[PDB]
Amino acid sequence: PKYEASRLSSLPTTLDPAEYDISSETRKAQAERLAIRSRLKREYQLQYYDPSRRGVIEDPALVRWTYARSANIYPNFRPNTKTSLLGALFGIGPLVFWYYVFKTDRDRKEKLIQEGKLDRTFNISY
Amino acid sequence: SGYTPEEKLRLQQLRELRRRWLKDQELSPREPVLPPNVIYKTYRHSIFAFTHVLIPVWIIHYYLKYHVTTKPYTIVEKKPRIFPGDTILETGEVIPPMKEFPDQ
Amino acid sequence: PLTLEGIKDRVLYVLKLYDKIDPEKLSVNSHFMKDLGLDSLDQVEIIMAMEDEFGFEIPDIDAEKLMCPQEIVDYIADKKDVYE
Amino acid sequence: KMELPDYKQWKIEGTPLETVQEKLAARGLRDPWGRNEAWRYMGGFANNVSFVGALLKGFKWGFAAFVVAIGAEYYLESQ
Amino acid sequence: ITKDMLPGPYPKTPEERAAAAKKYNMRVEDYEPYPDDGTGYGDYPKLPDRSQQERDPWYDWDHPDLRLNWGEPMHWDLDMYIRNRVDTSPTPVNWNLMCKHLFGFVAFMLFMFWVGETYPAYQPVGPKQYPYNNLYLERGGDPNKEPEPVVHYEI
Amino acid sequence: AHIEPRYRQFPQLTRSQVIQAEFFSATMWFWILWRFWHDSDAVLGHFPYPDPSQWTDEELGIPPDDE
Amino acid sequence: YLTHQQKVLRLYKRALRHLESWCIHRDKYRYFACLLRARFDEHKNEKDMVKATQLLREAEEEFWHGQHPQPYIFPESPGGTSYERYECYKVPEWCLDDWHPSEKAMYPDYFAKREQWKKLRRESWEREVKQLQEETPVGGPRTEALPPARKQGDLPPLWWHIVTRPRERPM
Amino acid sequence: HAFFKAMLFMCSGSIIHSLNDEQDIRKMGGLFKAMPFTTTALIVGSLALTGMPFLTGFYSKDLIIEAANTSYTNAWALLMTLIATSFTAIYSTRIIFFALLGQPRFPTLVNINENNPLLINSIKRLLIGSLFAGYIISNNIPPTTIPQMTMPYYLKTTALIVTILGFILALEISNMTKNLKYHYPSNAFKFSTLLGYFPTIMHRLAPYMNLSMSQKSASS
Amino acid sequence: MLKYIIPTIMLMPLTWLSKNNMIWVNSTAHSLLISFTSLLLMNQFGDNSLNFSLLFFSDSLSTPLLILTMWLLPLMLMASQHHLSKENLTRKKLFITMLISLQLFLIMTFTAMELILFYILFEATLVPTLIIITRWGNQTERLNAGLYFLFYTLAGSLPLLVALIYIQNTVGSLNFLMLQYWVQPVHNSWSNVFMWLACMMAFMVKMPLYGLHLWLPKAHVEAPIAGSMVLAAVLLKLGGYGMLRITLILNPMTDFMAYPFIMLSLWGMIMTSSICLRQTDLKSLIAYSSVSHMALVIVAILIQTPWSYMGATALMIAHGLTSSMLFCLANSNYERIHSRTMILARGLQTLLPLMATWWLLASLTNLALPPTINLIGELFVVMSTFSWSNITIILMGVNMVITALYSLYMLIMTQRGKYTYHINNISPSFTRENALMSLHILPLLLLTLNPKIILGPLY
Amino acid sequence: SWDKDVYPEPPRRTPAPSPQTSLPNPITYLTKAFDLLVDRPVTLVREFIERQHAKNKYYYYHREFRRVPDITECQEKDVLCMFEAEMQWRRDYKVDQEIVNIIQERLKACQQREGESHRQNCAKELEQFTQVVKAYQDRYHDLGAHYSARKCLAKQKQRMLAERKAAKEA
Amino acid sequence: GAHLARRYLGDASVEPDPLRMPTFPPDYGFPERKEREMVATQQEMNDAQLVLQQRDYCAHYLIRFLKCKRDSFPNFLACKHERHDWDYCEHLDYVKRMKEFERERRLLQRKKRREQREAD
Ligand SMILES: CCCCCCCCCCCCO[C@@H]1O[C@H](CO)[C@@H](O[C@H]2O[C@H](CO)[C@@H](O)[C@H](O)[C@H]2O)[C@H](O)[C@H]1O
Ligand SMILES: CCCCCCCCCCCCO[C@@H]1O[C@H](CO)[C@@H](O[C@H]2O[C@H](CO)[C@@H](O)[C@H](O)[C@H]2O)[C@H](O)[C@H]1O
Ligand SMILES: CCCCCCCCCCCCO[C@@H]1O[C@H](CO)[C@@H](O[C@H]2O[C@H](CO)[C@@H](O)[C@H](O)[C@H]2O)[C@H](O)[C@H]1O
Ligand SMILES: CCCCCCCCCCCCO[C@@H]1O[C@H](CO)[C@@H](O[C@H]2O[C@H](CO)[C@@H](O)[C@H](O)[C@H]2O)[C@H](O)[C@H]1O
Ligand SMILES: CCCCCCCCCCCCO[C@@H]1O[C@H](CO)[C@@H](O[C@H]2O[C@H](CO)[C@@H](O)[C@H](O)[C@H]2O)[C@H](O)[C@H]1O
Ligand SMILES: *C(=O)CCCCCCCCCCCCC
Repeated sequence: PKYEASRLSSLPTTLDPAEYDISSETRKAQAERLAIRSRLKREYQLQYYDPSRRGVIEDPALVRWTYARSANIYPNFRPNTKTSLLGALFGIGPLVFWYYVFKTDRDRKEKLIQEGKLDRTFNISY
Repeated sequence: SGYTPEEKLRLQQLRELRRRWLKDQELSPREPVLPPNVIYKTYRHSIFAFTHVLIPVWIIHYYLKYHVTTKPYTIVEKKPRIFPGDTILETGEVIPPMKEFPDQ
Repeated sequence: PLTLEGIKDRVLYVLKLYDKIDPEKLSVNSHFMKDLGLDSLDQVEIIMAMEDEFGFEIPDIDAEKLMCPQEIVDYIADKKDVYE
Repeated sequence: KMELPDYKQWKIEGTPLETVQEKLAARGLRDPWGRNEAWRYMGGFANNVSFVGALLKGFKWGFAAFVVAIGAEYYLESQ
Repeated sequence: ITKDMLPGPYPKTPEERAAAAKKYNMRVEDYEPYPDDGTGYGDYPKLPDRSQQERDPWYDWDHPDLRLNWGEPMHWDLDMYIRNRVDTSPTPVNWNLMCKHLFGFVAFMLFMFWVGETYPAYQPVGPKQYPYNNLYLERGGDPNKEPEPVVHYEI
Repeated sequence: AHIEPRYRQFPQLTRSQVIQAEFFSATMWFWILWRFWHDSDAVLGHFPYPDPSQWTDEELGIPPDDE
Repeated sequence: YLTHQQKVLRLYKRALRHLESWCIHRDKYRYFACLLRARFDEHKNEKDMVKATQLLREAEEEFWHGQHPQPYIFPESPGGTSYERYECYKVPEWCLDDWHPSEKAMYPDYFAKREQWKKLRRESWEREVKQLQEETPVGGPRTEALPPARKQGDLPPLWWHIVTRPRERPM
Repeated sequence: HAFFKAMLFMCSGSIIHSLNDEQDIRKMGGLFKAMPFTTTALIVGSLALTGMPFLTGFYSKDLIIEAANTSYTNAWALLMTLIATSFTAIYSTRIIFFALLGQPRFPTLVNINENNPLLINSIKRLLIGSLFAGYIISNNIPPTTIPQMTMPYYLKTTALIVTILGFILALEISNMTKNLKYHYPSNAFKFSTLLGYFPTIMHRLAPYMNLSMSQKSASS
Repeated sequence: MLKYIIPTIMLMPLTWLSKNNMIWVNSTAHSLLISFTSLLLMNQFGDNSLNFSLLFFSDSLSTPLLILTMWLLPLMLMASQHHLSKENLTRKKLFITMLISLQLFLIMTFTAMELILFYILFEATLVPTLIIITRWGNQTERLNAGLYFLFYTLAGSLPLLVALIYIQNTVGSLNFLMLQYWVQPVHNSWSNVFMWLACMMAFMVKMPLYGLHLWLPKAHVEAPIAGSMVLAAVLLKLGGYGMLRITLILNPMTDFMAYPFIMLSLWGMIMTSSICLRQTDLKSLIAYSSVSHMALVIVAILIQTPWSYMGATALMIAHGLTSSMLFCLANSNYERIHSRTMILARGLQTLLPLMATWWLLASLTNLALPPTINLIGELFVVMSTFSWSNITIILMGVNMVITALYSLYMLIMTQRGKYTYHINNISPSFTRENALMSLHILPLLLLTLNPKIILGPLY
Repeated sequence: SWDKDVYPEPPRRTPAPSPQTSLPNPITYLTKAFDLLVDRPVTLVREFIERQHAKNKYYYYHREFRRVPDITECQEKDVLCMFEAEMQWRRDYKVDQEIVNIIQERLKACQQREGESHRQNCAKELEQFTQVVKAYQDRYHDLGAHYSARKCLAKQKQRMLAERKAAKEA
Repeated sequence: GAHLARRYLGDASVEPDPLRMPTFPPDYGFPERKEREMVATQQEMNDAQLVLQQRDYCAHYLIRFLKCKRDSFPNFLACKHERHDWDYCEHLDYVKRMKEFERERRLLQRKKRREQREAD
């Protein structure tokens, strides 16, 4: 029985077919990945260990993330079929759904009260 | 798999410093420099009962007797159960006994 | 409340109860491969025995480098803030 | 500071570790960590009660006090 | 932080892709932006959709609680993938099989509760009998009216 | 401390803990035995359960088939 | 990034821990720990790497099928019941600089010794940076490894936050 | 339930403290004589929980089972309740067997010690309660219902019978773990171990869907 | 009201004629004295409101809003004086003058008898507020925040001016006491539909109603701390106060015109509560939390029941103290790390123990722990909306779950976990900051002992 | 202290102690200790306080409101008359709220006092509560937050119109 | 259980319906059937404040037990004899309900057996 990965249960590394096909090209790629991490680690450490530094080591990666999650969204938005349907279905759809649920419920309740068939015997707080 | 000679040396140097640092966390004899039988077990329990039971129950009883129970329906008790053959203190009434049972 | 000598005593105690090690040729500086003739599977078992002895885990990245008893003592003393 | 008991005293003979060494001997294998487990089968750890013995802890004295307690009850109801 | 070091629009040309990768501290071979629909991702990298729980806990992370290193590109949904929220870790049982057994167990139990409701257990007795016309007054019945008598006989 | 740790050996015990443990284990068994001597009905059954199939048709008011 | 040997040894350790979780009893675990070591030993000298990788590949699939769904975890290991338990008591050393003078006055000797450690850190920083500059290739560091002190009287570069880090049981 | 359940946690705290924050029963064992007082409290609490006659748990659990047996009720719910009563004896045996009996499975530096008077006295008071509290409470509270005391023998003794069988079945399962045979996990074993997968699925799917909507749709 | 208007005006010469180094001491001391005298407005009668003159009146609705307004000025001064330390003297006095002028406009707004007088002061508040945001905010985005704030308000407010002038022509008066007696029912016609919208939309934008709320997260993220406090605490409540008064003359048309806005609010509160779970900016999270809380107030005002009007009043007062406290808490972190990113500084309970306690108490009031007046207000709205329609309990109950999750997510993220290693400038909490937090939470919790004073006229 | 007619209480019937045990009653001794240790000192402090109050006797009064013409007698738009009628209606509304509160308090006191027999023994109180809630609902329910005498009168006239219509056709 | 198999698996037309019994007249096959006697008056159970479910044909024993309990305080081990009397009265009450079930069961069986006569 083979592992079936899902969105919320990743494929274990030990069962990854590609984790064993480590060619000279892949080993080269891994070395380059470690080179970037080491370069960033050194830049951070030279500030982190600096005895005369008091404050916050600003992280451009964190700044880019919070900026991407807000300021950069509208400039890269295009009204097309996809964004219009999601906009209409998710923004307008729930408002119409709830309007009919409440309008229908209230129309029924009003009709019962107007006929004396809704029991409000002790109802004097509203 | 084993430490390289350069890794061995760095770990050795850091190890010396770390142990000196931990030794420096020990407090000296004068630190901190602070600015300027059965019967004694009855006392603490006696004073504790006085300040945590007697005084609070004096306050509550005064509060309940002279403020809460002077207002309608603030303390409402379920009326006492009355069984056959009982005597009422208020009136002196005597509740009759139940009928004679069949034998069982 | 561990001490440097207490750690060494117990690390050597465990190794003296391992059948693949001559308890007389065992010193704190013996290299599990060059001096005692063990292999890398034996090394894994020795590390696992140390984790059971002291009740904590040594990650594989660190574990694979401990090749003599003294390095095990140094590793354990470091993680447990033992300075005497 | 701490005196470790002498290591030579830890032997697998007389313990279920000896049984395992015999099962592995049949196949040609050996258990090299056996002596490192011996302490768990020796000394004050050698004999432990069974599950029924655990439930029956204190039954001997509870039963003794029961007989005296009911023996006294019969004596009183006799008078 | 200068504007050249901030997220930009979707990269159209290979030079832009190489420039975007540099800004995000990635290999140009590892850099892949989100699909250029009108959703507003721009050139922000699309990283693996993995929880931070999946990262190596023995590595000396700059941020150990997050398991993040300083300067590495953060996942778009990092705040959803912190160790307090969504875990994507591999599971000993396949996700699809896990859903079948949980749903199947629940469905079976619900069915059997309907069955046990349609065929209740009970004892072989008649109804409990109460005096005074089934306690008509005690149960609050109107004193001024009269219940039809409820009579109980001996047996 | 008053109880020193041991290496690979059974722990040091005090008399107080052994005696107190035994006394309360014995109290549990005395109590069960004493309670079961007086209140076995609470375990075995307070009242007899009748056999309905052995009640006569007279006492149940069952008329004969020709009535 | 892990070699073949590293992968095989990590699988052996992981499989023994899950095996011990299944067995529980020490005598039973010893029996099956030896049987498991025999299986790894049966192919120890395999030379055709293609064959060995297939053996490792299959062994990982066998491990996944037979793993304990709730293996034993050392209490302080990641995922253990005491993991990160004492982090709320770990306070960084720089917090002491903000103590009120009357708080420092309670530990005159501790704070005199602390002042010497800060002097050592200050006097050593520029040499630490210089050593890293002249030992790092032009492109930059390619690994995270750091060097030792070379000259006598020097300290290993970037030592402060390793040496002065909080104790594992800080209270 | 408040008496013996509180005692059970304190007994487990006593063991956990003695084994340096170890909480896995697979790393316990051999504590029956090393921790005699915690052992005694753990046995009394386990018996009270499973409804041993005349301990504190017997004065509620056995009436509840008798009332359920003779009530006009869902038949499936009644069976589930009775089976869970048998399981109560199984998991109670699981704690006693793996924690107290057999040979020690904990680390070599022995620091077992339960001689602090605060530990002993606090457990002692709850032990006395776990023996007598139920009897004392049942004999003082006024009656508010009509208890159902007439029933067939097999409805009267059902609680004791299924509990005993649970103990017998549990012992066989536990002693089988000592055989030199290596078993592979069934689906039932994994379902029980992983809590029916309810946390695994719900605690991943529901947060994911809700948190994805929060950013993708509502916010963006 | 002259006993409050005139001393408020005198704060301006006081600030300008003070010694250079005593502007904060003097303005803070005397604004606290003015706040003390505001308690004299509690002389309320069961039947009649307190009608001072032809211009000004105070009833049980405007009284708690006045006392909150006069309480906030000293708190704002304390909150502002640290980030303004390097500002030159004349520009400090100008900043304080804008705060005083805002208080002057606000107390006159909440007590104006005539709706057109209310409109003018209602609109005058834009000027000092806009100036405070765009002149003393820190970031480039403050200029855009000022514009969004300005034109969202005027887009709805200018139609309100036309409607009010039309009403005075038709009825003959905009005096609120007169309107209580001369009010006539509103009949169904397209003319009255747009009269209804012109009368309500200006207030909906200020609440803000869901869909017209985009200006608010901009304005907070850019405003200085004092701007955020008065914006959250008082200026939002201009809209709620506006509807509570103007709905008198819109019946029975509100029976059906409310439906689109109840739907936007009922759904909006869930949408904006969910949004809080994924916010990365701490100030933006608190801003979105206000939108969700004010959605209840809009629903309460629109369904027009005695219980909903009492809940709306208590909610407006309670949210004023809670939300302003949360901005002050977030600002205190900002003064150390100079960033609003929530995930930047973590585990702060380890470093600032007492401040973490203020964080806990502000969170518990935000999620409406009983018996805080936050819970009292929300519960009264829940009770009244259930009578409006039973199904609303599903939406109201779900929003309670989400509110707890984001209230405690904010607490857990910033206070708990491990501290950030490289942030080494977290200096101990100043006495000023601790006093600022206590002057929010202590009156908030003390009101639980006597809730009637913040329940409004329907009590 | 309070009017017993407004807040009625049935006569109290306490049974006399009728022990059938030889053991002492722990409550009786505790009762005696409470009266000695708690009741007597508390009573002395109160008696001293009552002495000081007796020296400084002064009075307050229950405000009396003369009746004024109600909304039905007010000409349309005559604010001067509508204002006094409206203020009177608002005062009466507050009073009627408290009348309902008194009846509910009677009902709740009866339920607790009568114990397990409350269902049969509180019929009179439940009836009075039912009738007063009906009258209060007729007057004041559904008026809305912006209620007034004018709206209350409109509600009544609608009810009178319906009752006339039903009566006529019947 | 036994009766449940007969109704749910066997013939349900000759088993009592627990929710509709009795279905035959109380005097059917029972000439001159006496009435159940009630020893406790309505007013006595009202003052004893018995729970309504406890106001049955055994209430006089419950009242006697309740009085003893109050009068024997603090001796909570007294009134065992009174408790047994109430328990026993309840047992007979239950047996009477068991006879009602069996009477109905035999009448239903007789009816079917008779309705075979009228078509055989
Ligand atoms: C006292 C307890 C009372 C309640 C007991 C409830 C038990 C009810 C269990 C219902 C769940 C059964 O769920 C069922 O499990 C089996 C076992 O894998 C699955 O079986 C399937 O999956 C497995 C594994 O992938 C494959 O062999 C194959 O595809 C197929 O057999 C079914 O797809 C699933 O529907
Ligand atoms: C109304 C009465 C209420 C109940 C009263 C019950 C009183 C019972 C008092 C029991 C006191 C027993 O005291 C204890 O008994 C056990 C019996 O195993 C002894 O234990 C003895 O056997 C065990 C092994 O079986 C070992 O510890 C050892 O061999 C020996 O000590 C203890 O050394 C003794 O200290
Ligand atoms: C016929 C109609 C004319 C109406 C004129 C009424 C006001 C006349 C005021 C005359 C006095 C003005 O006073 C002049 O200005 C200010 C305010 O006092 C003083 O200097 C000021 O310094 C600082 C503020 O900068 C403050 O401490 C304080 O306001 C004051 O000391 C000058 O030293 C003084 O020369
Ligand atoms: C919450 C605390 C607020 C603190 C406010 C601080 C400012 C206090 C302002 C005090 C104003 C007092 O104002 C003045 O008081 C005196 C009492 O001596 C009143 O004196 C009058 O009161 C009433 C009036 O009906 C009558 O008894 C009588 O005519 C006279 O005693 C005056 O009518 C009033 O003009
Ligand atoms: C967020 C957006 C909110 C949008 C809210 C939209 C609300 C819509 C309200 C619809 C009701 C408008 O008011 C309604 O208009 C119609 C005309 O069409 C009027 O109709 C009037 O003229 C027509 C002639 O065609 C006559 O037949 C009718 O007798 C007369 O009433 C009604 O008098 C009135 O009931
Ligand atoms: C006889 O006296 C009745 C006792 C009740 C026995 C319970 C039988 C449980 C059977 C399982 C239920 C399955 C759903 C139809």
